[PDB]
Amino acid sequence: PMQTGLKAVDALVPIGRGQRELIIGDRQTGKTAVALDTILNQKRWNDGNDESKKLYCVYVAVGQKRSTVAQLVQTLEQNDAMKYSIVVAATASEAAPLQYLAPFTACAIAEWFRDNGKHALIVYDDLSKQAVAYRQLSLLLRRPPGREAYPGDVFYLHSRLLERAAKMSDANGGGSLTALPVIETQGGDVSAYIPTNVISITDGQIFLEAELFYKGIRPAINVGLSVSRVGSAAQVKAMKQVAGSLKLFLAQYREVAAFAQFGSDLDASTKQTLSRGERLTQLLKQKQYSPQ
Amino acid sequence: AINVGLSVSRVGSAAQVKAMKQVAGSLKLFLAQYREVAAFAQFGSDLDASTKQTLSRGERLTQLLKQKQYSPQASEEQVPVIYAGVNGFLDNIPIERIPEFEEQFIAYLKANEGDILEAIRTKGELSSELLDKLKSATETFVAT
Amino acid sequence: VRSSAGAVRDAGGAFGKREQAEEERYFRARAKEQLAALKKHHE
Amino acid sequence: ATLREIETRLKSIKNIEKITNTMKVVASTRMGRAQRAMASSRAFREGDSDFFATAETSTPETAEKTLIIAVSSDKGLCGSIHSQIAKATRAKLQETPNADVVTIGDKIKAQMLRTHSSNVVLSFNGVGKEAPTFWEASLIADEIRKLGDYDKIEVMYNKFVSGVAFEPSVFPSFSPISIEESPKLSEFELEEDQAIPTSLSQISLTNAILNAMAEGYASEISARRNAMDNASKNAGEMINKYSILYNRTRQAVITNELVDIITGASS
Amino acid sequence: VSVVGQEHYDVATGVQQTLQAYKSLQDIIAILGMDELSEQDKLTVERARKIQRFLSQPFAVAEVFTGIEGKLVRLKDTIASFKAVLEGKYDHLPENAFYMVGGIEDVVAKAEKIAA
Amino acid sequence: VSVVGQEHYDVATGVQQTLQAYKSLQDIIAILGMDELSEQDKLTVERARKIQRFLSQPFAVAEVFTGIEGKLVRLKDTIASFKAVLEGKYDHLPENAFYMVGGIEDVVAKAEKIAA
Amino acid sequence: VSVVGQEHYDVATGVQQTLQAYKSLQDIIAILGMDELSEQDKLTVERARKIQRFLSQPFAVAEVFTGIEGKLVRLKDTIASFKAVLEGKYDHLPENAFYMVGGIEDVVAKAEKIAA
Amino acid sequence: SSWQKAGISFNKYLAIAARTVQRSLKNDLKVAAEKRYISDAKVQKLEKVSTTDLASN
Amino acid sequence: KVSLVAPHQAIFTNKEVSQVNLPASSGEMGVLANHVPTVEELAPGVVEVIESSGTASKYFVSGGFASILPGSKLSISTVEAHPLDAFSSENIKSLLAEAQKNASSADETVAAEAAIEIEVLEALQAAV
Ligand SMILES: Nc1ncnc2c1ncn2[C@@H]1O[C@H](COP(=O)(O)OP(=O)(O)OP(=O)(O)O)[C@@H](O)[C@H]1O
Ligand SMILES: [Mg+2]
Repeated sequence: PMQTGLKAVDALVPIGRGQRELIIGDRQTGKTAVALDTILNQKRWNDGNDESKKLYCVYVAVGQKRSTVAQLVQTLEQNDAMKYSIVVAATASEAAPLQYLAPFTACAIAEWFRDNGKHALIVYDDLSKQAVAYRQLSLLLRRPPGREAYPGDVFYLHSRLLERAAKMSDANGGGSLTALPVIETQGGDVSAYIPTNVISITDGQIFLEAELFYKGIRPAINVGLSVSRVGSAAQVKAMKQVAGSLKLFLAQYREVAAFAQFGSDLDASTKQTLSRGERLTQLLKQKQYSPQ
Repeated sequence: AINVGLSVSRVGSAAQVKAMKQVAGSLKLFLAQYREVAAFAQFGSDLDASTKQTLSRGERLTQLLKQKQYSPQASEEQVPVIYAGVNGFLDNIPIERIPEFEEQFIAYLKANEGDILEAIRTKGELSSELLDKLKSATETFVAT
Repeated sequence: VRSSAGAVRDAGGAFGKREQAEEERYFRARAKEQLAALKKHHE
Repeated sequence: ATLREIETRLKSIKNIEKITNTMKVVASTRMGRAQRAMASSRAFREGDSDFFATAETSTPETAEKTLIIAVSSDKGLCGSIHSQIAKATRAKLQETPNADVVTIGDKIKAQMLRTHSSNVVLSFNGVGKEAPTFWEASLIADEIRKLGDYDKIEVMYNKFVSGVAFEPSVFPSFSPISIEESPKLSEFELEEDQAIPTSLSQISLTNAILNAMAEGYASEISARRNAMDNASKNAGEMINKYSILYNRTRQAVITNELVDIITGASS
Repeated sequence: VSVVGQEHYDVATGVQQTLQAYKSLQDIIAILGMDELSEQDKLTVERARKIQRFLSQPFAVAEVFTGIEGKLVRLKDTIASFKAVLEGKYDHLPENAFYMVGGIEDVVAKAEKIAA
Repeated sequence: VSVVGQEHYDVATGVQQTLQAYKSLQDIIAILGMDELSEQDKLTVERARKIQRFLSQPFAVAEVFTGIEGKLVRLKDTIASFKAVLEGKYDHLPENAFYMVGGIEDVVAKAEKIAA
Repeated sequence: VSVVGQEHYDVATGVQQTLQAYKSLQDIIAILGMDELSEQDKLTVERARKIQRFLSQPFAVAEVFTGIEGKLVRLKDTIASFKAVLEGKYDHLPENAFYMVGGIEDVVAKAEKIAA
Repeated sequence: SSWQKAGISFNKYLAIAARTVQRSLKNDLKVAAEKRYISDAKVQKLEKVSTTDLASN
Repeated sequence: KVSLVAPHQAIFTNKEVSQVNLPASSGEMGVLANHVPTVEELAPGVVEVIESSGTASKYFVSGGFASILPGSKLSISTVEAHPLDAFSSENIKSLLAEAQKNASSADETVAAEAAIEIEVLEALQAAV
């Protein structure tokens, strides 16, 4: 089980070691906030002596500016989280060959820990910036384009780098590697060109809407749109007992949430689902850099 | 068909004359208030006694500003028509008689009080003496 | 399919113009009662 | 008819379908509680008002025109609720247009002012929100501006004949001079010294107003459920037609954008 | 909350939650009306309209298009005026007193002059 | 108004204004229904439906596809028939009496035969 | 009817008509109850609930998830069991006797062993 | 009984007697009973379409 | 054969009764099998209806009009009709004490309404 620290991520879409969890979302809606909280929550296992419980982070900043890479490295060093975390600096001020090869160079360095007996966790931030760098070098090399001004190997470029982060068996060493690619969408459309290719190749995707972030949900994680392909097989047995009953109550309260404006016409079964559904959604909201 | 809510000028009031800007200083604000009150009549509301004056003055101001083809007006004839529609002097007239009231007001100001029409075109503004003479002539001309 | 946070006023059609006219008519009637009660309490 | 115009129209139509479906489910729960109040008012009209049927109480000649009372609501979105009540009162006012009208709602007073504005003598607002009780019917009967000085007093309302449709019925109310001039009025042991003729006539006006308001509220709530279901079903057909146009526009936008980049790179 | 303080962080989160909730309630009033709103929904609609007009101040360079003079509010005056309107201290004032005004001092002077 | 006259210019502007008001309000007519309108919007919707079917005259070349005879209305008869229906002189007639007809003479003869 | 025969075409058309009428009437049963229907609507609603669970038989590879044995119904056994339930031969059986079963012989053994 | 000494009719006398007997009975058995004795209706007499002072209670 | 229909529910409804004694305005009269047509006003008393044997149900009526028809029918229309076991002795003393202190203490209809409430509360408390 991959401990992320969030109450709404460890109970709903629980990610495991060896899977690929996508971090879809719009602009400023909880994209890089979910990847930074999961890497900082591994201080309880990396500071001990158990090598199988630790997970070395691998933040690959691609497409970001120079000020964004310096602010993220300074926050992890103050909380004792930069001693076992690889940082792949790849700003947009360099060439197109350096930004396009940032996903392949960060996956090769993190694969040494999974092949020996340790665990790794790669965070390709972002997946939308890596697709623009590969199409720029192919358009200048006299090549034919395709859909959305992309080359023919658009779907094969992202599926080859995401399939290498898998969980090995006991005969190979017992290691695993996690891939956290953040898909920066346009205006909430999850069925675009680069958004549909990354969601179909990964085994789960965490959606982040801009409307739930301004209401009070910290962070904005839609339970009706985000799901995990592993299920409850990659989670703890203690947390699986409470997550079974909360999944049925959260799904029934979302479909009957339209009756909250008319509280004077509620019945016996309608008043119990509205009171229990509101307390379960507010208890899972945590602050920034405060994992449990 | 000039949409007041879509068409705008970047120069503002600096590219206009001082005579038309004094009598029609609230012309840009009256178009936005009359558009929101006109849609309330198709919903069934018949109350709002304080909003009856603004809803009646907005319909007469839009029909008076609509000119025909090849019929341009000067600054002296447009300053007298905009002052009677913004001060509430045209609220007591009918909606169908808005076309006949523009030709009758310009003809009476050229043969009787011709000194008020020549002062708005030469000086291009209106002081304290020009504002009192224009308000008294517009009120007496409404009763035939 | 989703993301319908304020899609009525963002369209600008028949439903968008009716929502702005209904809110402006209700705020204009309440402002007349609040201005009349504030002037009588000061004297 | 571009990509941005199709997305705003499809998202706005989806929000109207969810509000129409939630209003229809809320109307079904309110119809169950309103059925007990409508069924209780029918027992009072046949038990407490049974003395008028056994005594044969009827009116005769007109005395200073008459008096009409249109019982309705103040809100809309109920289908043909305000149109059926105004059409029934306008047909009966052709033979006697000098009678007064007492509107008990904002919906009935708006339609009656466009045809007979001089006949409106009483306007009551705020009665269509909550359910009707005995306190609302007794206060409107005592302040009807001399209600006992008329020969005929009708109460125009909407009677729910079924659980889907309704019809606009009418109920007459006798005055104090018509209750004592009945045929079999002397068969009951009534005290002539105390108030018996004026008391039985004034109590019948508040009892008939409570039964008309309870039957009119159940008919308006039942008609609102049919209008909410028709609006939700019509929104689904419009969303299905807009989805077919948005799917064809999305495929045409990808082909038009790819043809522009392929034409400039080959020249 | 670590750069602007704990007091400035609560005012920014409360103003964003009231403005986002008004968009969902405005869609139901265009089909059902104002009868579906209760006591809490009626007060939130009036507080969202006055908070949107209070943040719009007249600029100094746009004096030829607005007509009024330019007003400049400080950082301490803007946080104190937004926290008092969200608690219930300016609920009796109208929506026109906060439109094209400055801080909390200009909103009280515009309400008394419009009622005379 | 300088080529067709003042009488033909007023009838063209009045007929186009009634059809533009009913087309913009079709989103509430097809969703909520025709009962959600007011008193002024109800009379304009009924006159716009009869004015749209009165302008569709059966041609002489399309007699085998429609079954009716060919109607050739003049310029003076078409302006007098449109002005009388917009003033309230033909509001009691049905909407099917003006569909596939000529001028004002064919609309009165079709309404009397359908009611017998 | 020209590929599966006249016997298989009649059983497929009868089961599809009963399932389509029960799905469209689900919106009216939740707002008007289950006892506010006619005589023909009450008998068709009781037979549609048992026919939806009779077609869902337990597979041989899914025995570790449901606990029931794997049933492999043939083409002749599935057409004979669906025709007897639509004619009224299994109207007195319960709705839970057809769930997780396959064939006409499995419905008679599960109904007699549920009560006694 | 006392209907001749007071200015109320038989309609107002029946509502005053039923409301007083309900409040004097069991206090715990007042479920769905206080709404029938309290109303927020208004009455306003019109003239000619103007009206006078709208009354409450 | 009674027709005790109130403004909330139906008590007798169908004709399936024998004797019924209801407190009227003149006296405590009781209807038998087929009473004469004596439609009189009902006072705030106890309206007990004997069901054949000793299966009577004491219903404390709030006052109405006990109308009797000539075809063996008794229509007892009242505003409120509750049983004697649906009232408490502790809560009834609070309303009777407040009506006595408010009587003859003001003007308008405040003093006149307190005298009628004190007489109806004293008659119901003595029949326990
Ligand atoms: N759960 C949360 N609670 C409070 N604030 C949050 C939360 N999640 C994110 N934020 C705020 O959002 C800001 C941006 O977060 P993040 O870096 O995850 O997105 P981003 O990378 O800036 O998005 P973009 O790339 O579109 O600009 C941060 O400054 C942070 O304060
Ligand atoms: Mg980021």
